[PDB]
Amino acid sequence: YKPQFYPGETKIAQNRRNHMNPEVELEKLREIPDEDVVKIMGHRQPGEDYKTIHPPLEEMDLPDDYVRDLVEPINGAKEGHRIRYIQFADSMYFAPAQPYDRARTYMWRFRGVDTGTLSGRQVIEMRESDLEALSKNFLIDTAFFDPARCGIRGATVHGHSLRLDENGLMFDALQRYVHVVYVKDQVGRPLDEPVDVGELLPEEKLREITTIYRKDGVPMREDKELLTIVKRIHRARTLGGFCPTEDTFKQL
Amino acid sequence: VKYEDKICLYNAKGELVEENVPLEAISPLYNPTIQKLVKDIKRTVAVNLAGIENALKTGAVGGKACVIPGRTLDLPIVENAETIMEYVDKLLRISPDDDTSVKLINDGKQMAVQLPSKRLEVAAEYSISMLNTAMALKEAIIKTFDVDMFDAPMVHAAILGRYPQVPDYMGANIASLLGAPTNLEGLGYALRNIMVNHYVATTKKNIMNAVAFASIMEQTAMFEMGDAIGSFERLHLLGLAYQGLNADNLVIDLVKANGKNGTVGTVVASIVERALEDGVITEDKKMPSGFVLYKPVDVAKWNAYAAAGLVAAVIVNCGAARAAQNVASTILYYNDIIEYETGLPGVDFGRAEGTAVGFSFFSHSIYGGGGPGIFNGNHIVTRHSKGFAIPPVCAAMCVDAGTQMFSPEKTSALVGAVFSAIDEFREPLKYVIDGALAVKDKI
Amino acid sequence: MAVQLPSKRLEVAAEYSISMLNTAMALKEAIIKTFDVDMFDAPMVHAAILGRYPQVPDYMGANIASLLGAPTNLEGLGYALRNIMVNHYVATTKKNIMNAVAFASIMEQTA
Amino acid sequence: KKLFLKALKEKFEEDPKEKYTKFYVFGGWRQSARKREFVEAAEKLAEKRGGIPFYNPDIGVPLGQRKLMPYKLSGTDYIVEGDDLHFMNNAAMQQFWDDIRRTVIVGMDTAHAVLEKRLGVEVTPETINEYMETINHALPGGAVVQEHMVEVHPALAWDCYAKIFTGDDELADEIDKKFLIDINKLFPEEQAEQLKAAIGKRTYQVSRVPTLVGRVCDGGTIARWSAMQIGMSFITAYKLCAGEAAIADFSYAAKHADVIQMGTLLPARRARGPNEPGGIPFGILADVVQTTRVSDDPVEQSLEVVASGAMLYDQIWLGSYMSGGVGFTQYATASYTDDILDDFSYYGYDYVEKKYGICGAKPTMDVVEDIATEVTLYALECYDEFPALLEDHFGGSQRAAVAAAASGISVCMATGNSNAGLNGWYLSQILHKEYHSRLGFYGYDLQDQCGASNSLSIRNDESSPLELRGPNYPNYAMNVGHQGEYAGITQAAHSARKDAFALNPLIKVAFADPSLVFDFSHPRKEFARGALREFEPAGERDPIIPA
Amino acid sequence: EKKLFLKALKEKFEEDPKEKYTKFYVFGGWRQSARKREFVEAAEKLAEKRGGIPFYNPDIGVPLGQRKLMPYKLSGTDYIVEGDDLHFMNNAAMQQFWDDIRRTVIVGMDTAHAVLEKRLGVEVTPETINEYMETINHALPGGAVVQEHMVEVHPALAWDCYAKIFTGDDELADEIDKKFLIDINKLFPEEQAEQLKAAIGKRTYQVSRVPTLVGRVCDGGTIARWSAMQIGMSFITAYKLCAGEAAIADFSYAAKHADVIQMGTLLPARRARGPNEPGGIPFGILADVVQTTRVSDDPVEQSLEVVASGAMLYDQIWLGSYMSGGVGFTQYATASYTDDILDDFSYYGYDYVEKKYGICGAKPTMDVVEDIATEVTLYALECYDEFPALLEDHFGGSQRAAVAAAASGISVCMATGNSNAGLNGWYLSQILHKEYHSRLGFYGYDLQDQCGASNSLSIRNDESSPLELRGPNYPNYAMNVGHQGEYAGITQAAHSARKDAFALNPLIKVAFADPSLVFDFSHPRKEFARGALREFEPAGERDPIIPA
Ligand code: F43
Ligand SMILES: C[C@@H](OP(=O)(O)O)[C@H](NC(=O)CCCCCCS)C(=O)O
Ligand SMILES: O=S(=O)(O)CCS
Ligand SMILES: O=S(=O)(O)CCS
Ligand SMILES: [K+]
Repeated sequence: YKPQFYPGETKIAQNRRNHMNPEVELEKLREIPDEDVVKIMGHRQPGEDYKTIHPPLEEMDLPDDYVRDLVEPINGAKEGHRIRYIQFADSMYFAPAQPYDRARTYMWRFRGVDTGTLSGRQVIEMRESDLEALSKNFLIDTAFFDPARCGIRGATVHGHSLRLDENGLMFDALQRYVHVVYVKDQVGRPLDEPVDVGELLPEEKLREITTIYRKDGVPMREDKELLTIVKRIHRARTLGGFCPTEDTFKQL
Repeated sequence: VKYEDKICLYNAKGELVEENVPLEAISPLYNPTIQKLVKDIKRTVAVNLAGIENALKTGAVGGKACVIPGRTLDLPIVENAETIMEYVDKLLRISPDDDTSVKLINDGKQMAVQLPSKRLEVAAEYSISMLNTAMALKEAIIKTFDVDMFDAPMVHAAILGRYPQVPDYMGANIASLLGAPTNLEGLGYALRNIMVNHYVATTKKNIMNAVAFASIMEQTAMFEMGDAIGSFERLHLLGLAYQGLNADNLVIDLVKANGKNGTVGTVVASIVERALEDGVITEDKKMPSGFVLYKPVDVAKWNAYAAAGLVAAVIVNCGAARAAQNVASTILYYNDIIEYETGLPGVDFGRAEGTAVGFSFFSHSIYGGGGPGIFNGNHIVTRHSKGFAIPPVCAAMCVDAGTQMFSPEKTSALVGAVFSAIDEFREPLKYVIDGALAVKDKI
Repeated sequence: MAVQLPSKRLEVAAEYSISMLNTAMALKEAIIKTFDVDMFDAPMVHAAILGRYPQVPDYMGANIASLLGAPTNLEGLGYALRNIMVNHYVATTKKNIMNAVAFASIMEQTA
Repeated sequence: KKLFLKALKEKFEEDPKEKYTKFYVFGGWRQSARKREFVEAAEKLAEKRGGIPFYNPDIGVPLGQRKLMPYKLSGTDYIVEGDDLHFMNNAAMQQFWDDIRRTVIVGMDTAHAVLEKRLGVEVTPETINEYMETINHALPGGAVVQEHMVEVHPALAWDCYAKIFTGDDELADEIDKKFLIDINKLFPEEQAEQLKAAIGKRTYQVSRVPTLVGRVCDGGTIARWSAMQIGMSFITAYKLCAGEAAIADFSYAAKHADVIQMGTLLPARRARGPNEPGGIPFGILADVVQTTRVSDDPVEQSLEVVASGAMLYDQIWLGSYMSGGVGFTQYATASYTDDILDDFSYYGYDYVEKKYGICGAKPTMDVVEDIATEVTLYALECYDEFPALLEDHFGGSQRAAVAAAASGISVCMATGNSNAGLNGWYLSQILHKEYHSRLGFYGYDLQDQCGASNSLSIRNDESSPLELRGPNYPNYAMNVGHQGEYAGITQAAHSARKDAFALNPLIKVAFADPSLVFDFSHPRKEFARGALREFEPAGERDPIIPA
Repeated sequence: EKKLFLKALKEKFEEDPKEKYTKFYVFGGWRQSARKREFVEAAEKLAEKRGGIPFYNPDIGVPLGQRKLMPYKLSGTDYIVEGDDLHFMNNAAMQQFWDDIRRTVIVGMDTAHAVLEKRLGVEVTPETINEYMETINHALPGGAVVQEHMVEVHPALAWDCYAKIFTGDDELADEIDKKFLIDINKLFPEEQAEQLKAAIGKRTYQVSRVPTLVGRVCDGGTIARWSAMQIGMSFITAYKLCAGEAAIADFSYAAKHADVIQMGTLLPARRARGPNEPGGIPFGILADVVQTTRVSDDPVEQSLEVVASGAMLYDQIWLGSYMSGGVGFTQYATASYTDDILDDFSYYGYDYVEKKYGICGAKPTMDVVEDIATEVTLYALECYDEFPALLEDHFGGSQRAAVAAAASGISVCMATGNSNAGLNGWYLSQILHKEYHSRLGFYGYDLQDQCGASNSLSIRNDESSPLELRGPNYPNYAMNVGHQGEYAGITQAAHSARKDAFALNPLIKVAFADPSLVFDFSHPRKEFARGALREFEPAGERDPIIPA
């Protein structure tokens, strides 16, 4: 069986499919060193050891559970590292990544994921050790993030639905980002060592990579396939809730 | 035999037990061990003799930080646990052959009281077990230690807490798996008021046993609630068999296939492939861009397959991270992916997803809830899914290495110690299979 | 109508409210299937049988009744068999003094 | 021209289509007149509270990084500050709730039957007027039978009174204009005929207990306070024994058998007595709002109910009773400010009038799917054409609530079925989620994902016509941006049918009373009056406290 | 010896208290009272505002003032107020007494600090505590801390709102600013402060007082929720954690369920109410709300001050409004804390106990209970017989039975130190009083008194409970007046005799010692006098948002 990932005729739906597809590996549009990443995250200073919440599994006296031992734990769970996060506020103005898009992508590509979707923020909580690795290898490196349209923020996430500034950057009540360069960590504490994230992509360039429907971009009403699927799911849920019989499901 | 449906019975180890088993052999209306589980849950009470003794000695009665000075009683209760056990049995027993059982646990510091079934046969609700045990204990302690009339109310306060002032058990030293009938969210919700941590503690963190236990209780409650009446019966029966009792080894095979390097998405792909293979689902229409819209052949069996895949996805994802906090996100996006992968409705027609949305919110915010293990079928946040969201949550707490603050070690020490001792409670799947094979031809 | 659930359903039930719930469900399905009631009209069938449930944790404007009140209106633990109105005892016994006394005493003492 | 344009005018200095603006140049919190009053008042009060710290904008988030928006209440020319729409700072909003909470309806026929059948005392209009003159003395706290009784200060209970209403016109004419809520004088002829046809030849008493009572105590006190005084007035106005067998029947009738309460009791987890916001079903709240008898505009009626609903359920109920703190003011304002929901509901109404006609189509999946999709698409394209409008409704929850409200209202305008509109709402939510790849907050769609399944379900704890649903309906018990709009959809089903009431005609008649402090005919305009501090509420202790 | 009620009786009546004769129907009816005149005048002034709708009229029903209308002198004070000013609706101090209790909530901070260090890894230091305490005093009255474009509550409506901290660990107390701390050592005497810290232990608790306006607009069930949200918000800001993650849910569970201390518990369906309602408050907790214990060494004064607070809360606010409404039960309560009558009876009993058994001198026995309860009851009923004027003051049989039995019960507790012994004494007093005058209270005053003796020392599930754990929800006590308040008094009397710091909960005792509270819980009667004379300023008034 080869997965379909997502329905839709438009390029927007196709970009969502490409994001969800683990075989598709998007281009490294930027290069940010790992040490700078760890500083932006602000959970530990580069060179500081990994804090452990529980002892390694290898040293735990767990009873026999055939099913449990069928699941190979991730690297961060093996050493018993702390559960930390990374949160993104994506602009509604042609940002390459979107909240539900991110969540669906993470659940398709990565193991041991705890992600949270909200209108103004998208959190991803994982084992610190593997989280820094995935943040650097995917979230930072891939075409998924834009320094101007995707702002990294842990708190005061307001700005996703706000107009752009004089420069064309998204709003930040804590001005974490000001070449696109971050001056502060995601929490708000200013960094002693600022970080250069690279260039920003123009609006005209972001249209072909964005995963959002907009009138000025690609209206959703143009994608009648996706609309038919949504209407189908809604009907299936309604009919199922009324009577879970094959006779009623003929009214689909 | 109302249904043609047949199931292959596989155990916790993945070994085949029996083939061609009627679906109704797992129904709470036919299965003898499910009947035994309900009956035993209703009649069993966990007693903390150590707690009663400490409460009487210090005068710390009637809830958190409450202490009555000058009303202290130094009684060697734990030391005389033997005589107290015998007294409690003598007071509760009807005939010398009934199921009346009083057992000492952890050097007499704790006790396991089981009322004779006949007392419950003449009782409208389950709270009788808590009341009769409390009374049996008071009379046992007062008569053994010749407690004075003016001191005796402290014995009551040490056992039942701030009752009758509080319509609940507040600062009590006796516990049940079931909450008070007054804290019910709806009618027939009684069997849903079992904390996730209680299920995990009782099953001794065994994934398959915890899933089985939670599923049995949740589905039996669906029958009590009237949600398994008529056309809905076959949906919940298939739900119980495939999701909770590992029908056709579906759950295990999905875990086996995606345990190595699989993700939530890979499990979704695995279950869709198996569903299409077994003719449970088919292709409705090929759409532009090559996306195939799918339609269900058997709506009830599709939901059962999807439910089994949900448990498997939780085992895989939460097992990969060894953190129970992932469950809320897993349940959500497992269902969210499966709907936009096939165009078919998710587990419980979106209810399982909806429950997970609220679960994620109330396990990551300031408004309420708490840790995964603190929830139950009777909680306002996790009551929405009709027995399909709580069993996967149990699997996550089984997996957890110790990320949680409110772990079963903190919340369910007493209950855990008492109920894990009973064979049917600790290993439900095993006895449920034997029970299915006991009534197999009788149905 | 006088509906009596099979004892076995109660044997796998924690409380008595199952009888009220199962009968209500059995009635809805019976009426809807017999009269081929439309999907958008069916909620009125529920409202006609169970009343303002689940908004109200009690039976408010329901057309099905039991001798026992809801478990949520209990004054104390184990009070379920005491929630039988005096008038219900008298009506059932057809105003027979000895039978009403016997019935009330049996229920009160079992409680 | 779009309806929110004339409202976005005073809000933004730039063209609503502008995707760019300047930030971090407003002087922070100092840009607002209310915040200045707040800081200044926190400096003045610093002495009286001791050295204990109080309100300080330097703590936490520096407010005013963006242009802090005022709010123009929909349908009105009133432009108020954001902080003045918070229920704690708005006296009109508090009095709206206080008036509902202190209301209780008691059936008088049963009590008159006790007098005639059991006691043998004849009930005549003369005795009714004497009873009604006695109750208006006892209800605010006046003695009638016992010697050496203390009394409540009348200057604290001026808002308290007891009126009478009846469906029997032959009984109405024999009662003083002072004591009677005239259905004919207050309602249009057709609506009054529909109400009297629903009520029938039954006499009801509406008792309004003093605001101070519900303030000191709770909602569960109201039906009890009314019952005692009703009992007392019958002893006095009928010269009865001051405590006999028939008196107990008056108590049972007034407290259980013939009582009509605003809200019912709630389960243990959110334990509350009757007359609390949680116990009020959507149908009853839609019948509290009196816009139906002052306007022939169906959209206005529905949206006025949305205003009352979102403020009661999200601000007072979910924002305080169930949560507390800063609350959910902005979550509710989005539904009754800047004529945004007005524009979307009017577009939907004009779409319905063209393709189906009002009450023109029988509820079917195809009808629901067509209307709910069209209204949602328009709504989300309005946020796309106007970056300024999207800036106003910054929170995804506010947008989803408004888009789905208009979608649901429109389906109700075409079908006249509350559950059809409810199903439309759920489709709007699912569509909105796939449009912008976002919906509301962390757990905004619990009820929306369970929605479609439970909208037309028949299961015991899933089924219910939307009129009988409320803040205690399982899926609706926790989250914001739903409850208020559901009351709006409930009103929309009956507004399309030109119905007088939605669920209870006694509520519609009881709140038509001009003797009430709050004006239930124009809730939005009244919230504007409360925000501008030109509203005078009741329950103030000025007659008993130093100046 | 000299009687105590004479100073109030001679100041009330023109005749000799021993004279059984007087003239009637010559006082001009209601016209004799200054307050009734103000009522009839304010009803005339407001007749315009209501429309044509009738209002307060003394011509309706009973012509009041046929009898000599008595004023009331609050016990232990030289304040002589009008009868109508002791009604809770007309008394601001009484409303603020209840408002202060209702808006109180205690949260254990140790569990939350454990979440920070063990799960999150963030170290908890006194520096972070003081910062948290600075943040909570901004968030609790309704101030924004993490979100942009937030509205705010007007500070002039929430000046009474604050959050203090208290601890049994003196190492932690010294590291906190005096502004944020309720000092146990500075507020309580040496012995009492040592007994409290010994009971509390090395545990840190937060006392949050939500604005009065909240409990007024909403209900008591709001308080623990309001506190919990802002506590959760302050840990996010003062520790700079993610604004919504897994560990936050643990803070919510601890603040709302695991470490919360509420004034009152929830109630059953028939009298359905959330927590923090008067019905859910046990007698022991209310006895610990009253702070007279730490300002006086007089055991009788302590007990009677608790009787005053109890009778006012349970009979006037709770049974008189919440459970009934209307004119209420003002005089049913006044009888317990006016004209030093209960004072005289309790002092006589105290002097009888001291000279026979000695305070805490006798172990509770049937013979002891029977002797003391009989003696105090006999004295009490002979005082009503020797003084027709005193009998005229306590005209209602219920008032007399409540006072006589209260003093009887208090005295048994003075000798035994056992709440249940005093409770048994109370019921014997009721049975004796019934056979003395061939009358007791109202139609159904003795439901709990006839069930009394049997349930006082019972061990059955819904009959047993030490009096400290009994309350307005105890089956027999759920309906009737002239019991609940006096029971709180008997509960205090058992611990007053033992010189105990607290009765049931030491956290309540520490929480209400706070001088930042509007109402003064050290002298409740004197404060009721201030409220009756309209000298009391309460909180929760909407003047800053109301036109002048
Ligand atoms: C700390 C939380 C986590 C939580 O449990 N609730 C919070 C905060 C809480 C606080 C803010 C208190 C303060 O500022 O001191 C209050 C006012 C409730 C209270 N405690 O009184 C609230 N949110 Ni929140 N909250 C809001 C909202 C939102 C929107 C904001 C999106 C944006 O881009 O600004 C997002 C959810 C989303 O992404 O969909 C949100 C989440 C969050 N909300 C994140 C903060 C995110 C951040 O760092 O800024 N709220 C809204 O969606 C609009 C209404 C607004 C509410 C205030 C009102 O209605 O008056 C407030 C509702
Ligand atoms: C879940 C439950 O909280 P608990 O888990 O029981 O602490 C419940 N909260 C709510 O429903 C809060 C509703 C208001 C705040 C959320 C608005 S989305 C309550 O307080 O009774
Ligand atoms: O961020 S959360 O979605 O949990 C709360 C929104 S107010
Ligand atoms: O007369 S009754 O005893 O019924 C009422 C006393 S207030
Ligand atoms: K109130």
